[PDB]
Amino acid sequence: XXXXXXXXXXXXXXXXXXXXXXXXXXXXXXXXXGVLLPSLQSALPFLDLHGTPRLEFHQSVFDELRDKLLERVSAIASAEERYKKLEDLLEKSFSLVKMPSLQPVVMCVMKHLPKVPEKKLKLVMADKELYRACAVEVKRQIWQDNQALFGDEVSPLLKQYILEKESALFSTEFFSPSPKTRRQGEVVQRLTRMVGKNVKLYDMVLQFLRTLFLRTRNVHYCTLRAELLMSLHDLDVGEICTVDPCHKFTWCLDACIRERFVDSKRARELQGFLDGVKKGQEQVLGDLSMILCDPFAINTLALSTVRHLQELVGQETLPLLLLLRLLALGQGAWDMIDSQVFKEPKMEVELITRFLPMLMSFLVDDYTFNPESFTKFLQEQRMACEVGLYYVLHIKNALLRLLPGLVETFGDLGDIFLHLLTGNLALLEDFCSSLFDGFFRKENVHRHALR
Amino acid sequence: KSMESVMVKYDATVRNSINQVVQLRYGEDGLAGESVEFQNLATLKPSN
Amino acid sequence: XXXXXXXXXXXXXXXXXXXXXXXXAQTVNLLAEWLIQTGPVQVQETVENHLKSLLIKHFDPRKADSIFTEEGETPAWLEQMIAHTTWRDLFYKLAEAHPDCLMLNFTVKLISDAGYQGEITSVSTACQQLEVFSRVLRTSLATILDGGEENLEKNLPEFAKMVCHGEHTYLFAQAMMSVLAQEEQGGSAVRRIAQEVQRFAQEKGHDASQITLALGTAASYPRACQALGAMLSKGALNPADITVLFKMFTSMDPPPVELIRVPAFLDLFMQSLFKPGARINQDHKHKYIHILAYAASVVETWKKNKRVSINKDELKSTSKAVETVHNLCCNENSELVAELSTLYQCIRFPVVAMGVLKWVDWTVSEPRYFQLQTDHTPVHLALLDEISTCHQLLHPQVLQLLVKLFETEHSQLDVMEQLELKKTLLDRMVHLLSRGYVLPVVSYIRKCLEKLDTDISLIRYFVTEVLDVIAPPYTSDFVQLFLPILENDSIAGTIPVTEFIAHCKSNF
Amino acid sequence: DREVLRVIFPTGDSKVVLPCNLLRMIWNAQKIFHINPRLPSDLHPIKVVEGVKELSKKLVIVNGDDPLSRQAQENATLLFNIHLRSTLCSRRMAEEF
Amino acid sequence: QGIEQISKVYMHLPQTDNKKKIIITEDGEFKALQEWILETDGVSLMRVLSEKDVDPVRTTSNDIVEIFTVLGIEAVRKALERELYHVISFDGSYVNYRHLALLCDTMTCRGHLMAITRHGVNRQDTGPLMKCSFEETVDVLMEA
Amino acid sequence: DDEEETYRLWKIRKTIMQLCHDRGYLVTQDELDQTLEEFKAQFGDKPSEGRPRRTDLTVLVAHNDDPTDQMFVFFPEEPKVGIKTIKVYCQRMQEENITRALIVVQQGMTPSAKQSLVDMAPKYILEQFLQQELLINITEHELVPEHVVMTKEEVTELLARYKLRENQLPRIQAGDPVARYFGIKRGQVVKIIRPSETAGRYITYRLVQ
Repeated sequence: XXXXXXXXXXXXXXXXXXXXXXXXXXXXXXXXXGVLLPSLQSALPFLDLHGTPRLEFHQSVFDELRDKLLERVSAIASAEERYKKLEDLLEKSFSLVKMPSLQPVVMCVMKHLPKVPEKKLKLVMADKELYRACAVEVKRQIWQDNQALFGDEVSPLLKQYILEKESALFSTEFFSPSPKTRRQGEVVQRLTRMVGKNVKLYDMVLQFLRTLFLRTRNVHYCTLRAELLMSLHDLDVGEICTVDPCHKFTWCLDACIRERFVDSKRARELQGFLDGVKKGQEQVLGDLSMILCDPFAINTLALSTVRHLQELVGQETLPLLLLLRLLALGQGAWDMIDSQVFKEPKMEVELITRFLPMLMSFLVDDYTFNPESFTKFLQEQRMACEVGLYYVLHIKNALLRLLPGLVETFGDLGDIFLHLLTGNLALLEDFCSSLFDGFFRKENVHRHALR
Repeated sequence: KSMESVMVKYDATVRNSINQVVQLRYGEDGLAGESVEFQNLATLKPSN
Repeated sequence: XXXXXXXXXXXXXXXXXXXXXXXXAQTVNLLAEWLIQTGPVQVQETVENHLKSLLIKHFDPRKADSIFTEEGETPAWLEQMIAHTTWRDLFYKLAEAHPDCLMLNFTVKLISDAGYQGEITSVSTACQQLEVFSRVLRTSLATILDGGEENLEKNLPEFAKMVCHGEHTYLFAQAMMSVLAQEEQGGSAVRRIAQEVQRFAQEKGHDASQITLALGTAASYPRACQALGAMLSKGALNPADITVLFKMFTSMDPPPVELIRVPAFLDLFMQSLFKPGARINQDHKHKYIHILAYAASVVETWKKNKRVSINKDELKSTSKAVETVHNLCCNENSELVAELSTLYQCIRFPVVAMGVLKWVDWTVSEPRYFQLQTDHTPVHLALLDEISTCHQLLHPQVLQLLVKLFETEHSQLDVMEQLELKKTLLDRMVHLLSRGYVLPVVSYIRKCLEKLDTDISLIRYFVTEVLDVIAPPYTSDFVQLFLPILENDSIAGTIPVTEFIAHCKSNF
Repeated sequence: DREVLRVIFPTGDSKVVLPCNLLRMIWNAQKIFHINPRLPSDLHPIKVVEGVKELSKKLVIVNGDDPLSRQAQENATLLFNIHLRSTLCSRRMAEEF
Repeated sequence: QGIEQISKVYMHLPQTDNKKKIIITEDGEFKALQEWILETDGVSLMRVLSEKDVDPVRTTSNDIVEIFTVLGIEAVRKALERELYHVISFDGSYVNYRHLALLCDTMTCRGHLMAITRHGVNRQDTGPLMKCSFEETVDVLMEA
Repeated sequence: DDEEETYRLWKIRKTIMQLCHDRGYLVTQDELDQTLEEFKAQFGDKPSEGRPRRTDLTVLVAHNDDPTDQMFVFFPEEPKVGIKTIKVYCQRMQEENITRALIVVQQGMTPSAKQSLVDMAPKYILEQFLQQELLINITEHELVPEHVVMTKEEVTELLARYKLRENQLPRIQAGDPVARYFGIKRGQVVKIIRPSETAGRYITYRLVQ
């Protein structure tokens, strides 16, 4: 029910035609209601002679004058003169908020470069009350105004966490191998819901999502940050990528790790980016959160560590690629447990050398054919290398010898379900795998589905 | 003598005696040449 | 008319429904002024076009007749819809879509009575009433008299198609032409435009010989009129009628020369005599030549009712010239260059020059002609050059033949042979330009430059040949027509021309 | 399909070599079932559209539901499917045939 | 002036629409533009294609070898198709495209140009017996 | 002439931009199609002894998949390129993290330099290109159909669908002009899409050997 001048005229006509006779009054009101250059009265008896529709004519002229030149409205919206014309059109169409404003809202959305917050607050309130169709401009205004866009992003973050939990529960026959291109889902719609060339709102939303995933969230969060960074890099989001100084570089490094998982040049680039980094408060804590929250990145780093251990066992030079992998594991182990400056306490050289010698001895035994103390030390030691050791063991006589070690490590030590599923999918040994699985709700369901 | 052993295999591909594929489908459409006819496309030529 | 429905009810239910519907324009005005600010005339024009589409789209077979049952004076939708330049277009379109409508014909008569014609629409609106057709025809020949020869060449197709829509329309047009042609001044223009209308009707497949024999006072002698009517209707020269006309024209009392000077008869005589594949028998050959000499030689003095002087002194020379050229046309094989000077003295007569022009057209337009020509320039093109030199009335015919040969693709020649043939025809065009026929040739080169795919080297050669023979001063029209072909970015860079562009920049 | 054809044949040469002579088959259908061209037909154009779609589904050169197999099938029958949709369109079946 | 091993160059307007510049007009209609083309005696693609105002898209060759060395194996397959079609259909005869396509695909399946002689057919991995069935039976069997 | 030489350099740079865009490297749209006058304004229009030297025309581009994968486009000044300038280029690459380069040579290289480029090919991938070979884009020729390099998973899925081995495919030489254009090595498969007048479209697969 659009008011304004038209609504006032309708109210006046209703007040005038409120009984009291006046048959000529109704005719005067009908004649006064015919737009300009009164040849419409000349066209009237041409249409009156066969059951006169006036509603058909009015709806037809409204529909053509809207739809045919909404393209012209967009063309004049597509700099200073066009922006001023769009502002004037928005000021004219603001009075028709209760009126149907599909075209009136599209005219303001097309020239939405000037925010105009004095009417923008009322427009945002009306859009929140009436669920307006302004998608991009409405989302940008909601992100820049208050935490309504923050609440919308928190709901999508919870939905993404629930989807990740359901995917972890729904087991299948390699930790869901998918790069940034094929994983376009559940974040491409959220990325399009972002402001686009809105560095401040997108950065605030990313910071809120990272804080929610770190302080009161699992490790499932903070991979959506890498997903949205990859989507913006592939989407040609120049401003958002250029806002983060090292964020684009570490996102490219993460994409290269996800694409291949074995590259010395990528490791050198990551080491060079970490060497000349800023302080741990800004660009260091965020980089640590991006390293820790990446589950697919963590799996790629574990595969790279296994490959580097195999290469070191082949070369027989235990004691820089292994050091780079250890530094990456220490950086991406966890940083959201305690909020503080950027620190990298890691690289146990003696324990790392003891763990690598066990894998080297297992490989040498497997090569020659075609233990418990090392497993106890791994269970009573750093589990970051334990995950890599379990992944290496999961994927003739050497395998039979390492099966008791895998059973001992299974009885020693959340993330082990994915490693066990990968080992079962990659792999006489079936009975040993079933005995290891039965020696321990997602893990039991995965064991039942495997057998 | 160049191509005496080139033939359509049972997966509708065209291969020689070395079992190397020459064409993925015979004549690129997989049709025999004795049952095709000269026809005219009514859409290529006329104006918009 | 919602108020009428309200007053004709105040069942009540449908009445209240219609009332609420009517109570359910100004927003369109607000959108229009917002678009005017964002943009004026285009918005109202598009609104009127959409209104015209809505009025046209459904039907109107009898409702306007029903409102005209009360004789339909009604200036409310007549004067509002009679002079806004767009509603009359709607009425013309409606009359074209629905012919024989009384109200549509009334509106056509009303828009014609205000002198607001300008749309042809020859099917329904132009030729339905005598008044409307008379007024649109008067406007048409006023335009064709004001425009000149360029407007003649640009406007005889649609105008002659409109006046030949019916035999009654052709009869009325020829009636106006016959009445106007007897005026002491300006009757030659009326006779000319009547002749192009008559030849358009002839080439449209309709017989128009009866009209031009009856309305052109040629029915004074019924025997000669009947012979000429059979001549023009049959489309060939028969011995019986030429013997009748020859024996009548050699009598003591000569008939008027008007019926023998009909251009259709003379063109058909050109078809009969100067065709290379024609063998006229000798017993009627001299009759043919004497008929042509009488038709194009005599000097007759007329004072408002009769004649007293007819000159036959030039008849002997004209007959000798036509006989010599007809002997050359029946000679075919060289023997043409052997006595070509005599041929050029016969070309000095205009009727002989047009006969030579038609013979050159038939000799050259025949395929495998330039393939059998060894010399750089054919002799018949030089005959065209002499025709252009001796006479200026044949210049449109020369240009028509030249553009016919220039547009002809000779696939039997080498590409360089085709190029030098086009250069030779273009040299004849340059000669025609130098002999006073300037503007149509430059117009044709302008047509060849942008909307035709002719060789740019040919246009450059034309510019080089023209600028080597012309000197200042130049008129405004020639400069305005010759400057754009010299500034086309495919001519100026490769191609003195600096003096010409300096003179055009300093003067125009 | 017209744009694809004008890419495939840059010269406007419409004489191609294709398996089923569709014009002769339409003429055979007209003669067999005694089609009167002067009368309105009882053939719904939506049945023409869905029949052409199902027929194009039936003509298989490359088996398989793989994306590779589907692309090879679409490529192998591209010209014939264009000719089939052009000849057996709704407007032509309504007016000409 | 000019390019070595390009002895004589002729210029002519094409007659058939095979070499005419065919364009699609604004109303979606095919129009055959008659434009100048140059036919040479002697071949060098790579220098001529680099020349100013020479179309690097449509300029082709009769020479199969230089098309292979300049434009590649798929381009020489297409050029071999066009040359064989020309030499077959010059006299108005017609051969189905299946056979021409199969011959060109057999001659171009191995990356290089496989000549139909003893020097292209007896040099692939076709086995000793079918190689010796063609030519140099004693030499092929001696090598085997 | 000298403006002819800078026109030739602009054409070579145009072909290099098109080649690097086709190879998957990040090439901006304005660089992909810059006019001759933009080349003259940017580089100097006088390559005889003035501003646009061959050293100034060196192009560094990065891949769209990883910024670590970068590639040089070196333009030697000398017509005939020897061992020492190759060693200079290898030194320039070894002080960076860039292992791919195109060497757009004017005259043909010495055979020692060519076999040298063969020698460190597993370590540094250096591709030599003649000046004549880059004055046009061969992929824009009407005889050359569309060549698309297939990823390794695409190759495995292709060989799994038709149940054929790698050697059963038709092959393409590594010295093919299109294979050199796309910079594809042995064991890599290129898919070729060309129009057909019997089927409409045909896709064939060639394996580099």
